[PDB]
Amino acid sequence: QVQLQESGGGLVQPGGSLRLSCTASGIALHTHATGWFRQAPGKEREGVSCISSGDGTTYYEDSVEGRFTISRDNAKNTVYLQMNSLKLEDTAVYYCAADPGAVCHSGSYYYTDDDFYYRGQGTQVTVSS
Amino acid sequence: QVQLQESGGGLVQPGGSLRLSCTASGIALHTHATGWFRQAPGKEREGVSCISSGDGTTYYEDSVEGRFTISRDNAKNTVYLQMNSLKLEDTAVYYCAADPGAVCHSGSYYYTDDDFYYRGQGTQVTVSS
Amino acid sequence: LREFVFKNIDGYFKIYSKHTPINLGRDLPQGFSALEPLVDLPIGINIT
Amino acid sequence: TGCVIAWNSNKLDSKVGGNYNYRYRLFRKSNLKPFERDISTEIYQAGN
Repeated sequence: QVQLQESGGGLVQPGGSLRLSCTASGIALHTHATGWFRQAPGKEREGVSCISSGDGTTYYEDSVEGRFTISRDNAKNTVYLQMNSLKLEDTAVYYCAADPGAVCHSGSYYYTDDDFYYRGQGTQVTVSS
Repeated sequence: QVQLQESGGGLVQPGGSLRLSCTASGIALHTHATGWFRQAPGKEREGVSCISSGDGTTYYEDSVEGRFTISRDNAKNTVYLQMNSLKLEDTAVYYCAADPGAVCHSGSYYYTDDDFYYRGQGTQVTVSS
Repeated sequence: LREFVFKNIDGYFKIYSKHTPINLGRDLPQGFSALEPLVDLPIGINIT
Repeated sequence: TGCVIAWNSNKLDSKVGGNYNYRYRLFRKSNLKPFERDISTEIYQAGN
């Protein structure tokens, strides 16, 4: 009955900045691995970033390197995704998810394979002029 | 004031052999990692080979496997690229480059990304009839 | 007449001192007196 | 007598181009005594 709640998103101009936040109600952070996935209309869902359990090495995709950052605050039990330098093509919906253990890139595996247990409702991020 | 000098190159016949040498003035070898990058007109620069810091694990690219050898002499502080059995597509300018640490294939990183701190002027080698 | 001792061990400066007014006509008079430690100085540098 | 504490900081001191402000002294003439610092720069006499 654990819920993962997201906050942020909306209408932002290209070149702007945003801070998406995902908060875990039942489970706690610094024990799971938390990732962000992104789904576009007419396309298939693709991940964004991931933090593992202990300390947490930050992993990013190929198209989001150098622009998007991720951080995890254990005081408020909230993971924060920082949108910087947004182009036009990322007009889509974002989801946060968690999975027990250090699952992101331990061997020949990577978090593109969506098999996370906990999910979320997701928030819409739209860039337009 | 660290300067890397290259000696060798010139007009060599296909099927021939040659020895390029790169020597560091300021820094010393067996502490740094030294690689070779070649560039030809009409295309972007591609690496050739590398030697790591301690002892030296020799890594080679796909197009130059079995033909090209690399060696490092600390008695003269000189890295030597021995190339043999040259085909007609090997007409290029070669640069030697040194980087701090054991940068070549440590973790998920590999030296294809040209981001070495020290560079050189390079020498031209030409195969023709 | 003022007496001091200056020492350097493991980055730990010390002052040893003693103030006595009695010297008479001899610049280094006979007698015996210990030195009273006054002030401790942490610095940590070496002195040559 | 004491303790050593260490924690990984790949997330704060990495940068994509690699961080080059970090330094150490690999070539040195003599082994230092404990609790010493060497910030001087001089040319290494590696050969004759």
